[PDB]
Amino acid sequence: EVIKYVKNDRYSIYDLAAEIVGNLSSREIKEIQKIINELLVPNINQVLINQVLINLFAKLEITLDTREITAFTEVMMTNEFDI
Amino acid sequence: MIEDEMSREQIIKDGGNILVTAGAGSGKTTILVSKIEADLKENKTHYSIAAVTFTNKAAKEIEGRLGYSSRGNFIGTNDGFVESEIIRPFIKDAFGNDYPDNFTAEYFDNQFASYDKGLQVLKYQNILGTYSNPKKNFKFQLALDILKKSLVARQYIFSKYFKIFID
Amino acid sequence: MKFSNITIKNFRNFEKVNINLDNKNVIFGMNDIGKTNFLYALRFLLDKEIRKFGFNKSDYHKHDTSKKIEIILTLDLSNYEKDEDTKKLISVVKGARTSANADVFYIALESKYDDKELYGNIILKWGSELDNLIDIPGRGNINALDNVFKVIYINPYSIYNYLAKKKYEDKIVIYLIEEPEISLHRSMQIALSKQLFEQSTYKYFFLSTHSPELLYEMDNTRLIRVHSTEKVVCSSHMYNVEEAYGSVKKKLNKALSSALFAERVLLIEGPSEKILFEKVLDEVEPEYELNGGFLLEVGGTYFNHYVCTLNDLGITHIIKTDNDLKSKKGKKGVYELLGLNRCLNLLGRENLDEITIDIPEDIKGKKKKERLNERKKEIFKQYKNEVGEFLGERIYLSEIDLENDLYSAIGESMKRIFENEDPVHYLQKSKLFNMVELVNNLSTKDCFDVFEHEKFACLKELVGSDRG
Amino acid sequence: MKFSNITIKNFRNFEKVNINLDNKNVIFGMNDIGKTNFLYALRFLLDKEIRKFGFNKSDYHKHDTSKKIEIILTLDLSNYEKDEDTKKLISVVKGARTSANADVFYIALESKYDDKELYGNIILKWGSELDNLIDIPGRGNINALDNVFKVIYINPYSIYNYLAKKKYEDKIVIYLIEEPEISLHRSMQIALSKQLFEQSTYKYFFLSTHSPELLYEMDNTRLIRVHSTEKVVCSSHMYNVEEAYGSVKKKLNKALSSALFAERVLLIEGPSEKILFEKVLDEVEPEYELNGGFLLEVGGTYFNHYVCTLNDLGITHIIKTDNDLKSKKGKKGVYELLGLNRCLNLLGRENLDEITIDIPEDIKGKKKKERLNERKKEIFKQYKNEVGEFLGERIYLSEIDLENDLYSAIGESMKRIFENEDPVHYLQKSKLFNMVELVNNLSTKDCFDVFEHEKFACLKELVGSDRG
Repeated sequence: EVIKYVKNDRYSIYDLAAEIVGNLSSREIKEIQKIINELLVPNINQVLINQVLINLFAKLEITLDTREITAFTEVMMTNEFDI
Repeated sequence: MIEDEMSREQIIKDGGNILVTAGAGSGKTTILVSKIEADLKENKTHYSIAAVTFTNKAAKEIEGRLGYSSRGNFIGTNDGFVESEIIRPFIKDAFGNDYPDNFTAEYFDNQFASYDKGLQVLKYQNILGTYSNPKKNFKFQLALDILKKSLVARQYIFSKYFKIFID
Repeated sequence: MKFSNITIKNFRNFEKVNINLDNKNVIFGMNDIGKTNFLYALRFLLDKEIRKFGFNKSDYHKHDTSKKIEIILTLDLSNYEKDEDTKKLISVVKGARTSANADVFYIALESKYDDKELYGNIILKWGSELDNLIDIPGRGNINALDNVFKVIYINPYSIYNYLAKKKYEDKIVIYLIEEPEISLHRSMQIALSKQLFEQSTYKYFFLSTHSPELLYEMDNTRLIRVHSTEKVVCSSHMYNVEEAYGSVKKKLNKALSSALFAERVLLIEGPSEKILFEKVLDEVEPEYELNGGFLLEVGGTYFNHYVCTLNDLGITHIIKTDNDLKSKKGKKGVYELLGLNRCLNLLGRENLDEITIDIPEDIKGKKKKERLNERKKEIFKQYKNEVGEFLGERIYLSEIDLENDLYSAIGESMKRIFENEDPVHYLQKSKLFNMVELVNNLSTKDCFDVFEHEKFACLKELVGSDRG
Repeated sequence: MKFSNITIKNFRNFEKVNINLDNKNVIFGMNDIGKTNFLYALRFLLDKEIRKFGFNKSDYHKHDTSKKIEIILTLDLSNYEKDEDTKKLISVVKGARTSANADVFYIALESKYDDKELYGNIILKWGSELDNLIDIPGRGNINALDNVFKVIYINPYSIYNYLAKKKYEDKIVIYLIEEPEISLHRSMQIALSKQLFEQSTYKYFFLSTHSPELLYEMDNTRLIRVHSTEKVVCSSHMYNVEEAYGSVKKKLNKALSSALFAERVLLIEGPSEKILFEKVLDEVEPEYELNGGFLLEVGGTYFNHYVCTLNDLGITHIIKTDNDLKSKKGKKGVYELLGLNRCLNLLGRENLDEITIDIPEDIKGKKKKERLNERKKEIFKQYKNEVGEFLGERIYLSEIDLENDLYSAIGESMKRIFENEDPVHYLQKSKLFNMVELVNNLSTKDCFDVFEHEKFACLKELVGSDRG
């Protein structure tokens, strides 16, 4: 959902908000919107690691990564997996 | 005639900023509601006024001498004025959306004494309290910061209220 | 200060209609149900006495009952520091705005059927963002929008002038005038048009008319036209008269007012063309004003006002003209291509250069005429591709003049009824009387040769029968 | 076969009004109370459902109650041996006639107040003599006039066509159409006019209209006009279009229809006169159509139809024209006085003799113009007393042309804005564009010199202010 909101251009923040654990999140979705709006810079080298790190600190379900962060990384590598 | 009637005739027919140095008691509510009634009678526009006191017993006395109106006048204390007209409608605009709207004013257990931890409390646990020193006001400082930081608060508070009555 | 547009997303006969608005809006067209439903949609949005009854089963399209009714109105809210009604909205809206969108406000109405109590509830929302609209607060039978707006519905004038003069300074007043020309003499309709469009008492109104006489002073107004189809499709144009066309504004409006209630308008210059074309259409297609045809008089105003007005509203415009040359002031031997510049202006091009022709003095009574006509001939020859581009539109440019194309359709009949060596020279001496003498003596089957000719396809497009 | 006249001797607002009638009667005017009272008088005479209620106190003039109400209608009854409704009346009238007055029949209604039961009784009489009218016999709630007539009152069309086709062969059918243009698009009003005036289903009707578009095919009709005064005074004219004016009947009616609803009509020839006159009247008297003024286009039809139509109905007509000369067909050097004959025709005179002028060939580009102008000057000089007789009426004849009289009012302003040695010669080359260029550059106080000049008293009579 977060890669579909980032790379499309027009996907709403509430469409991404409609899956996080128990939802009912009002007034606090802009806190994560600022972080992922900082993800809209391309910056393909190394910023995805610490940005996704502070995102998973923000959104909980921590340490479900290491292999999965690389599996997520290889999608936007070369800026497109399938154009 | 004498001083009472000529002061009444001068004060009622004024239109500018007025400063009244009265005595002890003797019906300040009387001259207040007389000037309020005269100002509401002479005005035919959409603007309203705001009467400000400390005790709401004076507020219900003022509206009892006034009567009923649907123009949109505010009668009450300055804490309620700052809370409902500046802080609550524009706290989500002046300091970002992450600051919360719906909040409770409680000044019975709070004795924190800085602005930084004060708006940390207002952001994190959304309680507005009071300063530790008696000669301060966290609420009025926050209202001034909201008014200087938010455009739409200035537009609303200029487009609604015409005269403000301080006692 | 100024309305922007209304989107009707479900109503009695609206599927999804997005009508651009303004102050001083005038709607017209063929079907009256769509116009009265537009006015009823405005009343359901803004009037408390109509909103309190709710919706029935018949207020949904096709009585479908499973679709949400949505009506959205947009304001501009931008022109502050000088305007009074801006404060009148801001003082009641309070904290429903954002500082990023200081301008542009939204008022919306939503409805969904209950299907058990048989009742459609009406819920009102407002806000400065397309989503996250909050509900309008209200204590009992009223809300804040009732404190903002005051709606006056006029259905069968000077009393409302002093009524707005000494009262209604608290609220923004919106008029809905439905058919004010019923049982009114036409002088009173002209006076009502003057009161509506020049006097500043009527600031916002939504007019619906069937009479051309009540649009005689149209300025700074939004012309809205509903079409003749069953499904409501709506066209919109921002009509204002330019300041250069200000000396002759009255006679522009007196022709455009009758032209707006047509479907196929043919634009011609002189009344001789009018006489000839009504004589031809009397015998060929005797009902054409019944079917929506109209003949418009221009008489020297560059075709730019009329075509820009008629194209936005969806009215087909046909132009027939000639390429005449105009002499400049105080300079001998230099001429301007008037017809070619007039036809090239509305596609959007630059005006052509001033063309000089070397003509000796000698005699100029008769020989100067063909000395200008063969120059017009070679001018028409050199611009053949622009003439084809004109024929791509509905612009038809004559080779020389109307009467020379008339001689190329019927020559023997005009020679018979005129008794002259050159009947075209007799036709252009007294243009009014000789054309009347022509059409008095022009019999049947002379009109049909005029109709079925290549240079008179404008009449075929005005009739609009799709034979091919 | 044909109605003759109705005399209303007392009604709600009629003192003593004698209106000549016909089949296909159309009434119009300014006050609606008089027109609806005319239709209610016809309904009280001929409809049973309205006659049965009787009269109240308010159906008498000034509520005077001591005066007898009398309404008399006259028929012709002469056209027998071919007509069917003649037999339809004769078979029921039976022995109420005399053989001396085989033609002309009378139907009358009388009423007198009771002043004790507060009821005005309605008594119907008929007969072929003015006096000795006998009562109409009847058994119960009906009489013989109910068997004769069938009245259809239409108040807000193709159903009545086949309804009269297969039914109502027993009774004479009279229509009363009250304001049929309400909530009708103008194409439907043109179609309704065509149905009313061309199709023979509608034989007798009494129409009342406020729209010019529903009188577009007027022929063999009786035009009835009520005036703007409080006391009802009524004018009447038998309108039919002559067969010589048959090729241009449509454009005649399209102008006369708008001309009928005015009070002061000024008759001019070309659209250049129109442009100049609305430019002048925009600055001098900015409301004139609001007060009852109108500018009429003639364009070469001898002024005889329009003046004869407007004079009988009480509408003031002002004519301004010029004395131009027209060349005959195929003959060099002979000319016809066109403007002088056109002005002399409507007072009623013979057309003037054909006037020849000896002009050598030489050059004819520019000297032929002045060579015709001083001949026009001496023609205007020799007929000075007929020009004064024209000025006794509202006919104004120019010395040469409009533009030469315009130069005699403002010359320096036209010389400034035209930049030429002779501005009049530049004005008559391209009459449409140069007049627009003139009025675009003609400022204020140039219009007031045009207004206050001796040769432009037509505008002063059109405005109609009685300063002197």
